[PDB]
Amino acid sequence: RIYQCHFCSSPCYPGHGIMFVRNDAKEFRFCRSKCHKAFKQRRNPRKLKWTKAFRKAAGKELAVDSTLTFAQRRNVPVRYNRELVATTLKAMARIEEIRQKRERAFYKNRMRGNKEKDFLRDKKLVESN
Amino acid sequence: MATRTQFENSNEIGVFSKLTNTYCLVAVGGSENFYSAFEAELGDAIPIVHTTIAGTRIIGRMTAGNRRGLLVPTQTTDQELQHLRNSLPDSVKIQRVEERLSALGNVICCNDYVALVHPDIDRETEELISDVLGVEVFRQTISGNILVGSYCSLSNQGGLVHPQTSVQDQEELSSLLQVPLVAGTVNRGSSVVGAGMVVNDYLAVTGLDTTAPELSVIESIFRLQD
Amino acid sequence: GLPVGAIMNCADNSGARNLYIIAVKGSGSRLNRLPAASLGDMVMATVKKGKPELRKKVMPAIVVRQAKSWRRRDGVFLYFEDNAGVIANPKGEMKGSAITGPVGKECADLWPRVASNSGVVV
Amino acid sequence: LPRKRAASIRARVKAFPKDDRSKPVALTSFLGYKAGMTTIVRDLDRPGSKFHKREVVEAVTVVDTPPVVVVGVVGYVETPRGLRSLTTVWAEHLSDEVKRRFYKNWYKSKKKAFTKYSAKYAQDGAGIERELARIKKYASVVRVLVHTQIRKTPLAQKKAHLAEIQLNGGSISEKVDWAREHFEKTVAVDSVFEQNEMIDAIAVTKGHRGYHSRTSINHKIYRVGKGDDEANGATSFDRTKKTITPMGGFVHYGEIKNDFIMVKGCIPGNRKRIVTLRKSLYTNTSRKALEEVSLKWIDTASKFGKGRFQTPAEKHAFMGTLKK
RNA sequence: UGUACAACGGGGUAUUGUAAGCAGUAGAGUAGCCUUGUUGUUACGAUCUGCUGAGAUUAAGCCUUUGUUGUCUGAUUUG
RNA sequence: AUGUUACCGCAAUAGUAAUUGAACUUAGUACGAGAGGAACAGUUCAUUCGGAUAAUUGGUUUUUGCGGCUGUGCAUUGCCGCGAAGCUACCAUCCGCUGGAUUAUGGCUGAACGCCUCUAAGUCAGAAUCCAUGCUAGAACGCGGUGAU
Ligand SMILES: [Zn+2]
Repeated sequence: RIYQCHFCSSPCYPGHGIMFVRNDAKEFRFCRSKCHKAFKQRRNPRKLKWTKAFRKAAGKELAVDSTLTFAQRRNVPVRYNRELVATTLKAMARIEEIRQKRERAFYKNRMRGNKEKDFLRDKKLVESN
Repeated sequence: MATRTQFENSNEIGVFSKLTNTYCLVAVGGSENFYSAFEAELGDAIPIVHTTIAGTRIIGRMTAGNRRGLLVPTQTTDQELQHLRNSLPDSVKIQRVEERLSALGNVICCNDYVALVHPDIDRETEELISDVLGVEVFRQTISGNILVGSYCSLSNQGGLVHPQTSVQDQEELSSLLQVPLVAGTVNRGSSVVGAGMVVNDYLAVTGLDTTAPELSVIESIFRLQD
Repeated sequence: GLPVGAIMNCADNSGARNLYIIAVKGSGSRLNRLPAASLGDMVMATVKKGKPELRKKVMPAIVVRQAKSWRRRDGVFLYFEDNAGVIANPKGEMKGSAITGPVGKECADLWPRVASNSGVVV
Repeated sequence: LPRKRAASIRARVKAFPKDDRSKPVALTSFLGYKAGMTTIVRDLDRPGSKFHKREVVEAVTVVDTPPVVVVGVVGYVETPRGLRSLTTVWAEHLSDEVKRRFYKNWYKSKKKAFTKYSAKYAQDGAGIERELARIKKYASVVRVLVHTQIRKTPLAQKKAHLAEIQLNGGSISEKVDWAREHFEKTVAVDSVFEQNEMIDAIAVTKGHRGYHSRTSINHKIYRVGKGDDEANGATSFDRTKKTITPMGGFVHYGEIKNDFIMVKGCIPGNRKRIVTLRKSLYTNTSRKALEEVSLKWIDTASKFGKGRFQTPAEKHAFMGTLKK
């Protein structure tokens, strides 16, 4: 079972990271001791630029996609269907492709506007003289 | 009908086992003597399921359910959870509970109609009990004890409480239950009656050290003889 | 995580505040080492503050919170917020009716009665 | 024991397992090169243990397995003074790795190693076939001469290693004929070793004290991984298409594009080291021997730092796009 | 005189945590200017935001290299 | 050093062989009126020892790797944030409870002597004793096979 890092949002694995449990039984997994010591100092990941609290709070990547509707922890279990398994495998591969495509094309929106503002700003370095 | 049973040189029964009308949950640890003991009792009528809950032999305190539903905590792994879903039929509902505490057999005691809960449970689990189990929910302490399952054993036959329960408290609580109550000892003086024994509407299973007066109490209030 | 001479919390509702361990039951014998308690360990512990009836008397107590990161069998390193123990008999039958705070999974697997009085497991 | 250093860095096999002549003719050991260590998730199937049907995480050691090739045989006859080889038999075409092994100054030698031996197949084989029939006739026990495909390995030494292997199949004549067909051809461990095999490891440990021959026994093989598999790091649970190679590769070693053996526990010696994998000297039946393990997940992250991904596709999927 | 070696270069992996510099109305406020404001705006303004998981390290005992470039030799001993 | 050289080996010989406990089951049975309660096997962990090991956990030296601090030429690694690599650690992990013949000693059944007895027949345990097996080293003046000259 893959969990996220509490401080990175990075996938936590067996053997990887430290868990802290408060008195209210809330488990917090950290992928590394940088995350763990950052939590020890009571720091905000919204302050640290590299972690995904800042990046999903900032708008570098898209954060809501219609591809995200498929990944969710389900508390009611489903009986075993072998025939749904390969369809879910194809779904995971295809949806990860579509997510990377939408993320790259979302970054493709960012780089075009600097051309426009560089045009508008190098007009200011010409038209004054 | 009351059968003394032992698990790994321990008289505790509801710790390692979970008994409803329609199924039984057993641990995988130690030996198949305790499982064959229930096979002698229950047999082919209801499915008896070996399980762990987040890698535990302790499952009756971890789980709280009726004939219609079964509630499992957050830490239940989905391999175990899929094995429980493939194990138990469509008539039994299974759902993980996202809440602070994990132990459910201490915190929720129920039958097919009425559940007593931890009076300081969150409201979401108080929703989910009456949703899945289809039972009536009451915030209540048995003699001021906030763990309601280990200190009070329930079925649709009747109920059994620990001996520190006042008779005023027994009537106060049996008005909510509409099934009778007896202050009872189990396993030679152990007040923990919910983990010391399990019961459903045709069977009560307890430890070896549950004495014959205690067995007469259980056989009377849960009507083990027809 | 706790050697001999360690103050730990009291998570049952008996009335003690803190439990001071003076001996560890079932520890090895090596020169200059300390008998170290951990999760799922019954040790002799004395009550420092609380009711004086529980004070000035040692009691056996099982540790439910450790706060030092151990290696569980499934891959995880994890530790509680603090150190905590609950006092009981040598038979493992609890004194407290309800044990507050999170109780360790190995400790509740070890003792059936502690799990019978456990409210919060992990 | 007095701690004097090892004689050769390739440690000697002083004892081999017992000859069963009712089994087909097959090897008894192997020489590989240890790449490194990682961590494996699997389920424990041990009734009597509380950890039965429970996820365990286990340290393993992986040895790179290039396919080994047979170039000769050696028959030993019994004397009242001990074992003695009456002769050794070579094949004709031997690599520059092996001809390098005989030489100290290969870079400036005229490379004259087995020239006139190649004239012994210029004939019909009369002396050679006389010797094969002699080892059929005499020489009760048979050892084969094998060397590794060290050019298929990230080792900087182009000089491969030669070793003897006692051949515990049946029929000395069929043994030497088996080796006769297997001259200059290859043998993989898949025909020799298998899954769940309790093996012993013979290796020279890490010098710094150290550099001593050590035989650590009873290690269950966990994966006989094939070189052509791109799902080397995969399981029926771990459906990623990934190799056994770590993220960034094995530290100070390189990679494994070859076959490999992932075996339980630890092992004497370091990385880049020649290690003999021998099958057990007896049929262990301890239930630690009989266990048919079933893996779940393979760590393939970086040990060059605190790793946080398994595949780089996972890395790009989490981190998204970059400025570069 | 070769999948040869080596100096670079490149790619991979990991470390640290947004480089320098540009822009601002974002900035607690102080003066300044009138068009005395229903954000009127111009100067100082620790800092903040976007360019920017950016910038820096990366084997000295990490891995790889269809790219470049140079290289290949003397002294002693034996039948 | 034994014409040389190189590899693969053999083995005269030297040493070396893991301590202690409890968890299921055999069991709530044999047994015992009960009280209570076995053991041989078959599984599971612990202690201790020995040997390895860095995947991970933790410590540690050389870091002068990244970012940052405090100054007056300096801070005995100036400090700190976050980290490598190596060494090391039941602080982390893995593997190793090798088999027979025996001495003293403790016994059984059991006559010789109608009681009696470890002995006369036979036999159980038990020393660092002896052998086997495995491991480590290899006669530097032990040996063999094989290459080219
Ligand atoms: Zn993290």
